[PDB]
Amino acid sequence: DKLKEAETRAEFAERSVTKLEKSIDDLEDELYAQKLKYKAISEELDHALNDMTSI
Amino acid sequence: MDAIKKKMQMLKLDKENALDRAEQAEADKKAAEDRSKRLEDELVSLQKKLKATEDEL
Repeated sequence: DKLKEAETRAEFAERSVTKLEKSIDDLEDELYAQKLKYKAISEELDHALNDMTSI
Repeated sequence: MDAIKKKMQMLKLDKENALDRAEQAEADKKAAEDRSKRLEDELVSLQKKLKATEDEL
């Protein structure tokens, strides 16, 4: 029928959506983890300089 | 980082130790030199008293 040639696509986009959603969820999470690590490193450098601030 | 901070702490601890030893040595040296100059004055006074006793003799 004409149904299947589109239903084939209808189901097809389901796995597409699932892959995209899980991938983007992982991407944002790891990106935020990296941003937090970079913020930690920058704060470490600056506040280590300022905890020194000569002795 | 972290280990750099440890190195910074260590490089100041020995500085404090050296400064403390320097202060102690300065105090000891000054006291010893003051005692030595006092003994110099004592020797001069003893020479003067010897001279006066020789005059009386």
